[PDB]
Amino acid sequence: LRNRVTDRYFRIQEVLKHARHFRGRKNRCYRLAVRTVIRAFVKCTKARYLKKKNMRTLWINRITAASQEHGLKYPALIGNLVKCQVELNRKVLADLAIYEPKTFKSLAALASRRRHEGFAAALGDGKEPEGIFSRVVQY
Amino acid sequence: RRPRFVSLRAKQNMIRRLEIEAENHYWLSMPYMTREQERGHAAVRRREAFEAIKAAATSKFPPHRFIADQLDHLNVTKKWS
Amino acid sequence: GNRQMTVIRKVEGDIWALQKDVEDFLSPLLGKTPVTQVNEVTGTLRIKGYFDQELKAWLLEKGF
Amino acid sequence: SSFSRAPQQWATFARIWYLLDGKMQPPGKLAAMASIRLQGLHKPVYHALSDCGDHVVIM
Amino acid sequence: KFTRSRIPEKVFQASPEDHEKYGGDPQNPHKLHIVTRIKSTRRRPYWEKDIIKMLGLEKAHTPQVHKNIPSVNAKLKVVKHLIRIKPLKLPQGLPAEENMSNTCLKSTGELVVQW
Amino acid sequence: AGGQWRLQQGLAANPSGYGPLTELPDWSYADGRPAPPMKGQLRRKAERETFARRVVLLSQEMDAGLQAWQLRQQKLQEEQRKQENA
Amino acid sequence: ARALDLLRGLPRVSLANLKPNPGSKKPERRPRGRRRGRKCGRGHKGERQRGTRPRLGF
RNA sequence: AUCUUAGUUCAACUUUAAAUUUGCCCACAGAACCAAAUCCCCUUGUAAAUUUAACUGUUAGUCCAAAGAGGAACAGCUCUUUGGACACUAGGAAAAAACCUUGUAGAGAGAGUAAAAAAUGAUCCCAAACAUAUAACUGAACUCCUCACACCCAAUUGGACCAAUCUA
RNA sequence: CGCAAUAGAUAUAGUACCGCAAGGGAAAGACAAGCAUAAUAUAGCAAGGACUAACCCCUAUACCUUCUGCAUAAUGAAUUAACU
Ligand SMILES: [Mg+2]
Ligand SMILES: [Mg+2]
Ligand SMILES: [Mg+2]
Ligand SMILES: [Mg+2]
Ligand SMILES: [Mg+2]
Ligand SMILES: [Mg+2]
Ligand SMILES: [Mg+2]
Ligand SMILES: [Mg+2]
Ligand SMILES: [Mg+2]
Repeated sequence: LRNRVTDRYFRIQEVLKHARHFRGRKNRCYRLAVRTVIRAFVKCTKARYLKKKNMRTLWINRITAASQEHGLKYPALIGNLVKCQVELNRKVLADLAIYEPKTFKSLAALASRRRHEGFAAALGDGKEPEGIFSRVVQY
Repeated sequence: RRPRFVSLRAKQNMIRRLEIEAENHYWLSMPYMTREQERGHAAVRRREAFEAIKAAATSKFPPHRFIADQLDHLNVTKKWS
Repeated sequence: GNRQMTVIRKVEGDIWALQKDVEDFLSPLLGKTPVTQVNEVTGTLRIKGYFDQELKAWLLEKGF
Repeated sequence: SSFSRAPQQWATFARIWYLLDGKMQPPGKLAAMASIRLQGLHKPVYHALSDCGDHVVIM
Repeated sequence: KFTRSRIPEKVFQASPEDHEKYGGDPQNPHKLHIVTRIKSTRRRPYWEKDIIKMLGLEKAHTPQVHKNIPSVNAKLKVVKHLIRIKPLKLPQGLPAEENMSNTCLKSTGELVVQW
Repeated sequence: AGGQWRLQQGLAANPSGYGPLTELPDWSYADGRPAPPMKGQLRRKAERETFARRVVLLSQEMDAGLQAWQLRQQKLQEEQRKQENA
Repeated sequence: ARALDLLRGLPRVSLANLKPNPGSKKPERRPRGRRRGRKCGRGHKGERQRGTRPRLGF
């Protein structure tokens, strides 16, 4: 024997250290620890996309709940806050709904106002003066 | 099973694309020049660009070598005293 | 089989001066500055293209 | 609102008993409302792992 | 078989009804096309992948400018279903050697100076 | 999400497109002096600059082509008059 | 000269400092890893891989 | 082509290094007497192509659209041709290699979109429901945003690093 | 710039043992897996996102090799250490 790996121990522990918290024989037997650790890291990588998707769907749910508390669906709130040129995103809308109820009450009132302005305008004949909140501000 | 039941959303998506491409049809039935007018107006730029490509392709060669780089490798034993 | 080159080999002293001189001397002939390599360690100047006779004459004129 | 810690925490996550009549109502609509309320999907503070569900009483 | 498509010229003939439907004019046409890609080159024949690679339209929407001359239209008539063409509008004229670094392209297709 | 409405009002479909949100300086110093601009703004200025230079270059080439055609029409339609004498 | 002046302010030359001229000692290739060796370059099954293909010119 | 179809050699395709200048797209013109399109080039959009030196590897694949020949114009049938996809990423149609959407790659607890919902025989039915509150919203690794970038194919090929041991 | 007790000779030995026989032919000496301390609690390639919180929620069709891709279609692996 001319050359023999003298440090296989550390190469094993580099992979077992990530498996101490697993369950079964696959937290101390390398042949199984490797496969499950690799699956673990692949899921760890692939899960960030789902993290973003899930937080966004949670925010949409919370905003739907808050907006329904004020007699106003979620399509209306977002599709008529932007028509008032307020670029509040959904994370901060959810935070406002939970932690600042009256500010969210005002935002819902603003959305309902703009919705009514839109309905009144479209109901009319022609280009009668625009609604007091429906006036765009240009850059 | 094999047949499908084309929805309304799909119809609306297809009509959106159809309208975009009809606008494309319109913006292509009026060219600024004609076949004969355009001929040659870009020749100078094309020739110069291809000459740039040629001069790039015909410049490959090994990089220089300096004595300083070779002697710098003696620094791998620099000591305090 | 297609890369032609010439080498001026036993160059001693500042090889960069010789590089500038050779570039000046050859640039009119080729219709462009000739690509070159300088190996300041071995002391050689390598030049793309075949210019052996021209360079021999030129190094004769300057008295080498 | 300046409530202490524990009282605030209790106030926010508390359970609320919602009555819901059903006379001449279709089962599906009552089911939709009951599903939303039982799950906790009417609370801006909702989450799946927080057990914010409420009580529903359909008579 | 499946083959390249030669579009009859009859389609590329603006009518008196089309002209007032888009902001155009038969006389005094428009210099430059602003073109964007709104569809994938994948799942389409190679003689469209190459055209798109040639017009600089490799990336997605990312608008790009081209001349309005038939030598380029012949290329855009092959990829007309993977692109949106709009006419560039210059209501302030070509910029000078000053105002090159302070331009902006609005969504309506107008190039303007200093936002 | 009102991209349809935003494009119907001459705005960018994407609020993170061009607007006060994306290109105004996100911060200044406390005293008031401005901050070294952000990388994204530099890159967008460079790309818009290249777009403008390409626009002017193509337009110039097309106009010069029209003028060249005019010159050729002159020197082929009129130089035939030089054969209408003697 | 010029280089001989450089050597004066560098450390002493010894067998701890030498080096090969760059570009001379091309690195070696061994079939280990996911690139060099999974089939080690010999291809799919077939007499090419086993090292039993006919004589040169057959 | 092969006592050959479980394989080999040549070609085609792939890779590296090197030389040079045209390569691709392409209107008008042009290609026979007995329908789709194809060939060929001026320009134009492009930046690639040919040549040389040196090696390995793959080779008679599946599905879908189309035109044919064989079996009905069927038997999910053998074969030829044009194209696409797969054997590479991701999202949809329920699960889903082959349909639709989408590619060049990292971090974000930001944003805009793409495709995408049905109408009126044999163990155990199979999401639950809903006729009428204004059409928009939801929806990706596509795109934008702040920062960073060599950091998502098999066979093969090129390159940058390197664990441990011996010797100077 | 030879090995150092699975290497180096097969070797502590051509002994023990196998074969009627020719013949074959060993082993070894100086906190790895497995368990206990401490059995388990709806749910499911046994993980990931996480979370105040271990489970509960959402996502998620094992690995190698061979066939055009293979839900495991088939072949191989109880597991550790050494040698390959
Ligand atoms: Mg999204
Ligand atoms: Mg070797
Ligand atoms: Mg031609
Ligand atoms: Mg991208
Ligand atoms: Mg021994
Ligand atoms: Mg032995
Ligand atoms: Mg142990
Ligand atoms: Mg099974
Ligand atoms: Mg078995």
